[PDB]
Parts: sequence; C-alpha cells; structure tokens
Amino acid sequence: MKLNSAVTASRRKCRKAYFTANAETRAKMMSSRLSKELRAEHKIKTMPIRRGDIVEIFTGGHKGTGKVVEVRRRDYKICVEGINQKARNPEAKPVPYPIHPSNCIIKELYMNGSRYRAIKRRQERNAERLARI
Amino acid sequence: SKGTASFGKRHTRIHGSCRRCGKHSFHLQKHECASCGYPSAKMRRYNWSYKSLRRRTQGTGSMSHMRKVYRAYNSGTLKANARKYLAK
Amino acid sequence: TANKTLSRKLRLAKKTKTNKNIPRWVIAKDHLKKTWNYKRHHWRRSHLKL
Amino acid sequence: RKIRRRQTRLQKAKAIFPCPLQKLRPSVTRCSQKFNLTQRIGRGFTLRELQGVGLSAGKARQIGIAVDPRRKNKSEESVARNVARLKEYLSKVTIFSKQAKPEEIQQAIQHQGVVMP
Amino acid sequence: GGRKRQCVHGISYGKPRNIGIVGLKPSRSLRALAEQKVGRRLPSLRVLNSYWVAQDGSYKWYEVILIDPFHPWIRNDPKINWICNPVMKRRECRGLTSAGRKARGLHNKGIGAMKLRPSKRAAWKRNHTRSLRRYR
Amino acid sequence: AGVQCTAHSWGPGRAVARLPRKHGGIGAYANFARGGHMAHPTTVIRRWCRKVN
Amino acid sequence: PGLKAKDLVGLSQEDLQRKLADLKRELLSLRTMKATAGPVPERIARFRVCKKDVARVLTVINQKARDEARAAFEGAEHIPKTFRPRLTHAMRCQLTEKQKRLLPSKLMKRKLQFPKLKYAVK
RNA sequence: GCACGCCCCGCCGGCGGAUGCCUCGGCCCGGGCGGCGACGAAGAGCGCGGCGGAGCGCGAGACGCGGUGCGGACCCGCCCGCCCCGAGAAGCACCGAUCCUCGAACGCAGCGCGCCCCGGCGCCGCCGCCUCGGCGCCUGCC
RNA sequence: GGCGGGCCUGAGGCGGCGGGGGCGACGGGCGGAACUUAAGCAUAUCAGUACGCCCCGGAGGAGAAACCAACCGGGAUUCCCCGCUAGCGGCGAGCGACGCGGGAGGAGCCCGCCCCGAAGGCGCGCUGUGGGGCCGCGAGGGGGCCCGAGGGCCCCGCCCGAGAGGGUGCAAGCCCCGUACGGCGAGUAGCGCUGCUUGAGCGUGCAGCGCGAAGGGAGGCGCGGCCCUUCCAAGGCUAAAUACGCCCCGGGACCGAUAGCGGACCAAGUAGCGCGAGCGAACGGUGAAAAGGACGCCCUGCGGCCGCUCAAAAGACCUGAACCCGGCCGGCCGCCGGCCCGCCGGCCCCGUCUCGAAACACGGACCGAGGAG
RNA sequence: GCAGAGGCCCCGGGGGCGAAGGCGGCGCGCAGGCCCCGCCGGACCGGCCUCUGGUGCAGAUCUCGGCAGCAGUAGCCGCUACUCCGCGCCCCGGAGGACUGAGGGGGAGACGGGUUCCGCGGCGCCUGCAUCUGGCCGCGGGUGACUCGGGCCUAAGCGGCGG
Repeated sequence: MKLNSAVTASRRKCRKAYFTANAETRAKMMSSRLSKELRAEHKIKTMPIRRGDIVEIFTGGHKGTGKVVEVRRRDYKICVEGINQKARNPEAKPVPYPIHPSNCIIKELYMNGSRYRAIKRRQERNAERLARI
Repeated sequence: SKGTASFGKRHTRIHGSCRRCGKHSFHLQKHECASCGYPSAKMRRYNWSYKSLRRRTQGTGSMSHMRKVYRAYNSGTLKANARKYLAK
Repeated sequence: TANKTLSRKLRLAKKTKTNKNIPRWVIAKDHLKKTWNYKRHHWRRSHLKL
Repeated sequence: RKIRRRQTRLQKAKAIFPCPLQKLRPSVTRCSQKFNLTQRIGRGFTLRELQGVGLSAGKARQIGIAVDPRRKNKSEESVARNVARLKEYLSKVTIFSKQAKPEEIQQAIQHQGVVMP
Repeated sequence: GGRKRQCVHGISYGKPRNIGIVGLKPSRSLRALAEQKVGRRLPSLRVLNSYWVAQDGSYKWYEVILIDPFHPWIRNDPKINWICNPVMKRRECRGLTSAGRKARGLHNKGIGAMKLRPSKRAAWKRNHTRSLRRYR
Repeated sequence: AGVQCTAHSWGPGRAVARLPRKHGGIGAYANFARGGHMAHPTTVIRRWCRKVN
Repeated sequence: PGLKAKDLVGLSQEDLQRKLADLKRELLSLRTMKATAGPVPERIARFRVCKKDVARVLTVINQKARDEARAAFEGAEHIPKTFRPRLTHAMRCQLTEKQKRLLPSKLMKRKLQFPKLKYAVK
C-alpha cells in the first residue's frame, strides 16, 4: 500500500493526470525498456523515447523493428518507420500506425549530448540507491 | 391599443451602458446604474439574490494582481516581508 | 443612429468585427467537430445592447 | 481535532524539552457542600502558601509554580496542604543553569501530564 | 432626545406590538453616538475615548481623543502602539469603546451578564446550537 | 440542490398542472420535476456511528 | 530566432535607441507588405521576429533606466514608489517586530529580573 | 368482394433515444491557507496570434518580454523555426519589468474641455513648515 | 486712530505619510420583519431570525472580578461535556439560563491619581514629556496455443520495505509511469418617570429625560434598620484553546448524464428572454488506429450501384427499446374458459372520493425515463 | 426484486471460446419473479451469508423527452393585374396592359436597428409556392467637413456647496 497520503489513488484524479499532463511528464510517461545489450552498456532499465531511436515492437499487430520518425505526445503514441496501416491503393501516402511506447523495446538510442548527461545523472542516483539509500 | 398598438411607440433607450459594469443598466434620465450602482462608490450587491452576486464577483474576471500576489506569498514575499519587518 | 457617439459606435463595431465563423484551419488544428461560433448574431433576429 | 491537538502539544513540548508543559497548580477543595471533602487542581498558589516555601511570585513562576494573587486561603489547613505540595515540587524540580550542558539537558526527561496529580 | 422610527407616513404596518414610532428610546447612549459620528468624519484616525464637555436643552457636547496610528511618536511608543495594530481600526463602529461596551452590557459581570459575554448573538448561537456528536 | 431556480406556481385556470413553474412554464422545485429538489434530501446529520458498550 | 538580449545588454542607450527606431520602421514596412500582399503571403516569418525584437530592445532600455534611477535614489529618504520594496498594502501598514516587541520600562526591567529558566521535574 | 383498417405467421426497413456499460464532472467530509487595493484592487470595455471566431492568456514591449535554475526534442492544421556536449523544442519553478480606456477612480466632464510649466493640476485627515487674519488676551510705540 | 511683538483662536498653501473600494463563509456593531405556532386572534411565538446598513481580522469578539458563592469554598476570558432545570408565559401554545463537577487551554498587566519636573519621543511640550520545503532514484517474464489485438488460456518461474493505483489493442506485481525504501476614575453610579430587551420574576441588560452621590457595589422578592461574607464600577491592553467560505490538498458503503452543481460537452451564468431589477437552457460516448470510405460502372448533374478500409461499419457515429410507421408475409380481429382454433359460453372503464360509479361525476391520446413516509 | 458495502465461491467464482444489455422462444414457481436457449451486442458480471438505502409506478389538469390519429385535413381569399417573346424563374431585357395618384407603394431626414450598404460568386439555410431571386450565405470592400450637425449657450430641470 502507499503510505504517502499526499499522493492520490483516486481513479478520477490519476486519470486526469495522465489525460492532462504537462509535456515534461508526458515525455517520461512515454518510456520504453532498453535492450539487454543497452542495459549492460548504460546500466539503466528504461529511457524516455526520442525521435531518432531504433525500436523493436513486441506488440500484436505491427510487431517489427523500426526507427521512430514522429512522437505524438498528445495521443501518447510514437510512429516508427516501416510500420504503417494497409493502403487502399498503391498510389497513396503511407499512414504510420501509431504504436504505444510501452509496447516496444529500444534497440538503439540517439545519444546527443544531453542524453549522455541524462544517462550519467541517472547512473549516479542509481549508484547512491544501490549504496543502501 | 393597450398591447400591440402601444408597443409601436417604443423608440427610445431608457437604459444605456454602465462605465463600471458595461451593462444596459445605466438609466440615462436618472443617471444611475440599476446593477453596478454607479455613480455610487460602493458596488450595489444585495444578499436576496446570490445568483446576481455570483454573476459579478471576484473570480468572474482575470483577478490578475491578486492571483500573482497570492502565488508570491506562497513563494518569496514572506521573506521580503521579514526584511522590512526587521526594518532599520 | 447616424448621429451616434464614438463610444457607442466602438462597442457596436466590436460585434461587427467578431461576428465571424471559426476559421476552417482552426477546426482542422483542434479537431473541433462543432464548427459553429454560436456567439454569432444576425441583425434581424438579434437585440445587441438590450 | 485529537490529532491536531496532540501535534500542538508535541511541538510545544519540543520547544521546551526539560520544562514540563504543565505548571504546578494548587490542591483546592471542590466548591459546594456536595464535593466538600474532595480536592481538585486550582488556578494558582496564594502568596501565603508561597511565603511558607520562601518564594516570590516571580521566582515561583520562573520555576514553573503558578501564582494566584486573587486566592485567599480561607483555612489554616489549605495553606499547609499547599505548602507541603510546593516542598515536594521544589525537591523534584531541577534547575538547569550556568551554561547549558547539552548531554545533561538532553538527559533530562520532560514530565508529561498534570504535575503531581 | 428619544428616537423616532424612519417609517414613512408615521406607519409601521405589522403586528400591533411593533406599531410605535415616537416614544422609542435610543439603544446606544449619546456618548456612543458622538464617537461613531466623529469616526465617520475622520476614518483615518483611531478613537480612544470620549468625555462630556457641556449640555443644553437640545444638544449635548462630548469631546473624543483620536490617535494617528501612523505618527512616528505613536508607533515608537510602547504605551500607545496597541492602537496602531490593524484590529483596532474603527473600534467605535464595532462597539469596543467604553460607551459602546456600556450599551452591550459588558460594564457588568456575573448575574445578568451571563447571556451577553463573547456577544449577545454569540451566546445565543452557542446556547441554541444543536451539537450532533458522532456518538449520540 | 433544486432550489436555486426561481419558480412559483402558475396556478389554477391555465390548463397546466399546479406545480411550481419557472418563467417559460418549465416545471421546477418538485421531486417529480426534472431539476427539482429531492422530496426529502439526504442530510449529513444522519447518525453514522452506532454505540457499543 | 531574432535578437538576443545579451548583444543588446552590451549596447549603450544611444545605439539601443537607434536599434529600436530601425526595427519600428521595418515593422511599418512588414505591415505594409501584409496589407498589399493580396492573394496570400509567405507566412511573413520576419514579422513575428521583429515584433519580439522591438520588445527585447525596449525591455533592455527599461532595465538600463530602472537600474540607473534605483542607484540615484539609493538610501535617500522617500525614494520613488516603483523602487520601494514590493511587500503588500497590509505589510507596509503592519508594525515592525521591534515596534511590536517594544515594552514599557517597568515591564522590561521586571522581565529582566526574572529570566525564563530551564528546569526539569522528576 | 377489393382496398382500408386492425390482428401479428414470421422476415426486413425507418422513426426516436430508452436501456445497459462507461466518465479529465459534481456532491459530501476531513485537512491546509487566510495571502487585495491610491506602489491603482475587484470588476468592466476595447485591443493583441503569420494565416484568428469563441474561450483562455496577455496589454501598443499585447496569444507576450527579460533574468536565474531545472528540463532535453519537438512545436495539434499549413507553415517556419529549432536540431549539433549546448547550440537549445515542448514543458516547469521563481524573480525583474511592460501594463491602453473605465472603475475606490483622482485637473474638469465622459469622450468633450481647460489651467500650467514641462514638474504638474482630486478629496479628507495627521504631523511639521511657509505665508497672515482677528474692536480675542495683552504689550510696547504713537 | 494707527505701528510692531508674545500668547490664543482660526485661514490659505507646500512636504512626508495615512484613509477610501473589493470578498455569497467565520466575527463584531446597529436598524429590523412577516409568513408561521397558538388549531381563531391582539400579549406571546416565529425571532433577539431573514433582510438593510456599518466595521475589522486571520481569526474576531471576550478577558485578569465593583465575580461566584454560602463550603472542611473557590478564583481572568474563550471552548467542549453535563444538568436542562430554576424560572418566564392569554402560567396558554410555547420558552429558558447559570453555579457546581469533568476537560481543552492557560499569562499576565498598564494608565489616570500621586511623587519628581523637561532629565522626554526636545520646530513639540510645564494646560505635563519622560522616570517612579525541494529534489531524487526505484525491483522483477518467459514458452506455447489462440485472437483484430492479451492484459485471455495452459505450463513454469521471478521481485515483494514495492500485490496503492493509472496507462498500454482483451482482465498486467514482473510492458511503461508510479508505489515501498531516501537525500540535502462624576453629569458618573444610583434614583424618579417612560420606551426597548431578558428565563430574571416590585425589573435581566440598555436607553431618553428630570435629578444627582461619597466611601461605594453585590449576595436570584420589594421597603426601613443592624450585621456578616465578598468585591472595588463609572479608564486601557492581552497569547492559547474556538469558528470558518473562496482557493489548494487528500478521502468517501455518495451521484452516474431527466441523476450529480444551473453548468461533465475547448467558449455555463453561456445561448436565449426581459425597459430594468432579474431570469436562464439544451448539448457526454466512431474506432485499437482516421486507417474518415479503394476501384469500376451509370449519371447533365444531384447522386445511385458494385464494393472498399476495418475485427466490425461502428460511416458521423457504442448498445439501439417502447410508442409510431413502411415493404413483404400470414390472419380477421378484445379478455377468460373449452376444444385444433373459429365456434360456443362468460365478460361494462380503470384510478378515485363515495350510502352507492359503466356512469350524462372527475383525471387519463400513446410510449419511455424521473416521480411521493 | 433493485442498487451499493464486508465476506465466501477446495489449486481459487463466471467472461473476446463472448459481460451487461436488447429481441424472440421454452422450462420452473400460487405469484412477485427466476432460469436457460437461439439471435443481436461488444467488457464486464454475479450466487450465497452479513450489512446499508435517494429501493419496485398506470394514474397525480404529474415532470421532461419523443410522438400518433386528426391529415395530405384547416388553411396559404388586405393593399384592382397581369400577359407575350427572348437562358426564360416570381430573375432580367424588350413590348403591351395597368396600379400606388404629390397627407404617394415618390424623393429625403430624426429616432430605433447596427452592416442590413456596395461589388462578385452561390443556393446548403431562409425567401410560409417557386427561384437562376434576395434584405439569405460565402468572399472582398464602403461613411473624408474652418463653413452641415455635435461640441458651446442657457430652458424646464438636475447636480454642487463651509455646512
């Protein structure tokens, strides 16, 4: 059970948080498990999804691997490259099938310079936790 | 003649717009506002209608200065207050 | 009326300026679905300043 | 309300660790013939009761004994009962003075509830 | 003189007990009326107390001591800095002056004053409150 | 609840029912009416706690 | 993105005042072009950048004048209301802690005569 | 008779929005708070977005501007703008300003009109100060 | 009769500062109803209420006895528990405190008077100043079957200081976010007459007026005497315990779109109505994803058709009832009973008051939801 | 019987291998009702014990929503009036025939409306028949003053005034 009474277990209040979250919270909420190779490399279980990330969806329709090309935060869904809806005619624009970030596992990350710093910041806080918090 | 025929002779505005409340309540002959109370300095509020009180009240508008100063009191206006209370 | 005052004319001109339908691009951006302003007034059926 | 009142007492108690929350108050006969032979706690010690222990009103209040200058004893027995009660408190009270020796002020135990009920 | 009720045409329509306009006696003394009148005339100042100076067949004169709460001498004075506190704003409007407290009956203690202590209204509220405890 | 409307009965002689009606004749202030008060509204003064020795 | 405040903060007031007039004249041209655009414009991205640019230059000018004036009236009795500590209306009119804790000499001496002792009860 | 009209041996279609299921909303009950204003409040009017109606939010520096610390890639349409170990999208906090007209509402009216040096120009109090009135109590002088 | 100076009373300006107005609660001060109850109605009650006005504060008010008592006494105020009686009242209907006692919480003081007199807060003042919370990590799941999609089913593990919850394509401790675990005293008292008020009763508290003390007040039946107990009014301050909306935060044996706020719908005090004060709605839900309808055909075109996307059109929307209606399709017509089933036999329109209703008594076109111990 | 609560439902109740609900049809019960089956539907649902109630409708000139017969019914009977041809509309152009008849169905203002004004396009709304019309809808525009009026003066009046 939860001993911090300051937090809410109300279905209505919690759902409002998800539906109406600030962008900075929406981004963390949209996170995906790193692959076991990346877990050994960066020593972090999950990273928030970015645009340039190779991802393997283990979902039911559209299971596959792809690089994210669009992150739609308002719908809370990401669009990898490759995974698309069936096209009515061959001569038509391909529509990406929106996939939940939770339905996919990251295979490669866009390291940037802020992402390197963020992995370091988390690694330090995780080490302090591992030292008997 | 008591009804529709006499409705034809209506062609004047007895109430104009109020400087303070912006409502078609400012009598133009008597120079007073039916709802705002203008030209009185006290706003006209009567507890018999709470619905009227709800229609024009704090919070039915921007509440700009108050919102910012309430937020500031929650942050760092109390500490600035302590410096002037310490005074000289 | 042709002998109006600027302060009556300027409050009436706001209504003429804002009697507009939602821009079509706004409906597309917000997925509004309801495309009627509902604050729009037609001179014959309306009584502004009343 | 019980929770808020406990917290207020706990926070006030913390603010004066050695000092008890409650001041010594006198043993007074419950008023009326219906309770003549029972005693209860009263607002404060008379100045005659105070002279039995040789304490001024200021000193008594500074050492946590309440003082009532309004109360008049009304009997020789009341002075003696209250003078006795002050002597027990004065022996029980320990005054921490001349530089706060932290381990010895920390060692001190706050008395909780009515002093000498 | 005594009060005359402000009812138009001298008529107070209602049950017979409330039909009377000229024999009423004011609820507050003239000493208190004087303080309230000089409080409206000067809302910036605070009212200490009032003394009688003179009387005639139609008018009584009372003299009131008013304190400027924001003067340096008054603010920097331990004896009178209490008036500078904001709670003492318009004391004569709230019956806290001696004359006002005489009208409320607070000049009396014990028997007769038992139902008018925090206020006559507050005693009525406490006495007539129905306390529905959780275990009743 | 149900009593912030201003409704007074139109009365006998308008071929309507006698219940309180608003300005347009919309029924109001009655358990049967839509938007009317409950006939006996719930209260917070109910005894919630029972006593056991 | 347009002007950065850091470049403007370095500039002297005279250069900042020319900078504003040039952006104001440019704004009249940008608004004239929109009026004469007819069918449709090219999004006029320059227009927003130069409306926010006018704001930045005016912002820096105010800080340049506000600080200057705050320094000139520093420690003077009765400084301007704008530079006075913000507080609230009530806080200005509230008594200082010293004035609140001021005591009559007899009440001060007696408080000194019996200090608040710390004591424990067995 | 037929058609109609019913009844319904089933089948199919309208019309309506019941019933279910839900639900970023209420409502009750606890806490916390108690923080507006002549340094211009609350309220109101007008305006402000590249393409802009309502709402919001702002105020001619306008759908915002600056500072500091987070944050770390997006910004609902079309855009164009970012992207890069900082270069800096969304978002978050706190602070500095800007803040049109009305309004306690303050040169006078409410949209028109002054006086006056460039500062300005409302009222009532308190405390100083400056000027000065009185066949008030006097005092010289004449 | 002028001419200056000091005092005193005023006048104009200038400077510094302060006031004003807002808040549907709580709080103080006043002005103050009536419906109602009395089975009528005047006193009474409602009610020292609504409402009007004034005024603060985070609380306010109250407050260190001219107090209660009658004891083998207590000891400012406020608040709670208690007795709810003592009393009041066309002694009718009704109304109504308090002391005890048990708790919460506790804290005391000042001015005038008098003494000194400018030592003071010194342009004043001797008509008296001064002294006496933010930040932060965060555990552990696979295989098969099947499905549009597991979060399902079957086998078998793992993490639990975490099996509160929220999301994710179906019901997830291990897919994600989180959760548990952290870190940095005089025109007065009184009295006389009057009026309001109280349970206060030859007077509970006030008040007008007339009169006006010096030792004085009180002790729940007036008046005169004598005691006894017990206090010191006509000046002021004061924390705590207590009350409470807006707003923020959590929770509920609450409501679930005719319900719950009037208002769940991106614009509700809105749309609309009223000359105005004011009044005041309706409107939730496509899907997992807009994939929001491929292509061919016939159209002058409108649009039809074929089918397409989808798990499904779910096609402007979930489910899709009843009333009512149209096509086809039987049948001949209401209820009850018998029988193969269209014949025979029975059969007034219910609810309602009422001695008595099929009544030419009343309400009821129909159907759905809501609707009263 | 309903809606919730605390339990139970022998490997941890029933459920996308189909929940609630809707529609028909059996069975069971004296009945309130219950069960099952097919179909539609597309995510939840209970049996039993204990508990709680804003707990069951035919009526209230009941509320609110829908909606029938009537019924293709009553009506679309003020202002004398239209016709021919031309894309031919009640539109427009030409030809006729008329009407309002200078207290006008004329040309203009005050007030009240507040964009109705103008040009262009359009018929989905509206134009109680139609429309190719429009005061309707979309788009773009439109009101220029030393001499006209406001502003100024005073009127009836109203406000201000040490108080």
